[PDB]
Amino acid sequence: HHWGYGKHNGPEHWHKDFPIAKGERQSPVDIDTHTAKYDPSLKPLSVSYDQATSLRILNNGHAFNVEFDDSQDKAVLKGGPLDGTYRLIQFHFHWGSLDGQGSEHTVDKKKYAAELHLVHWNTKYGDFGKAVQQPDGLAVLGIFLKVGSAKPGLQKVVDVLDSIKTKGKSADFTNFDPRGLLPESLDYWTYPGSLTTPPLLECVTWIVLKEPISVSSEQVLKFRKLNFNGEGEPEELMVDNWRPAQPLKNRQIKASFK
Ligand SMILES: C[C@@]12CCC[C@H]1[C@@H]1CCc3cc(OS(N)(=O)=O)ccc3[C@H]1CC2
Ligand SMILES: [Zn+2]
Repeated sequence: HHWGYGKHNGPEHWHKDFPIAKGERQSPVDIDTHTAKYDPSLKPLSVSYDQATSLRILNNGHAFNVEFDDSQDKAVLKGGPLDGTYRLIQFHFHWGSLDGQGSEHTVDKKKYAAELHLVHWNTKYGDFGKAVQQPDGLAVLGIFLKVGSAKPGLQKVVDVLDSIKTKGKSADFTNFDPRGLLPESLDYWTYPGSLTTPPLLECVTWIVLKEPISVSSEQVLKFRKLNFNGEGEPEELMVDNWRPAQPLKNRQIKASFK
């Protein structure tokens, strides 16, 4: 009886195995745009993905992860609210059963169709596993998806999903350029939080871009054909793999822009 997104093992149950679920810096949160304060001391984000080397795509039973070779200092996030350099390890999405829901963060309670997370680890901790044990170990860049025009840079991801339908399937996925998933603007909100799935570790500086990307209805429909289950198990569509907004508690959301 492992965690997931259903009635019996979903977000409202997670605290039993992972008590930090009710902790002081849980994610996601609602971003109240009027209360978020402009912080003129924040720097522009530096997203340097020119040398990013993707390796593989994996259905892990909750989402699909596009994994990167992080053995060298290549694809890095720095600047913004961050001290030091954070290395890209994977990206993944959260999405809905319908276009009206799917994002984890919300903006004045608005839910987007999906949300992309580019996960990076602080190089001062040497590797990913050690970084998640630290309060500044990860930086996750969050990008909202709305349904409209297709995102051409997403289609290579969409087309490989047929080959990783079920939990535990992976496929080679080289030479994928994550710069094709970014909006024009790097205006962002930032706050201290957590992983949004178990083990819910409070190790993340969240950087959430204001500008959504547009993807087509057909692109997101293909996300919804994936399966939570393994091959030869009852088919459970991989939809609504988002955690709802959590209490903000004693935190401030800062804006990079006026
Ligand atoms: C803690 C860990 C090692 C043991 C288990 C591992 C978890 C699994 C769940 C998870 C979900 C995420 O999604 S998100 N949405 O927070 O970016 C991002 C990262 C991890 C990793 C990080 C590394
Ligand atoms: Zn995520």
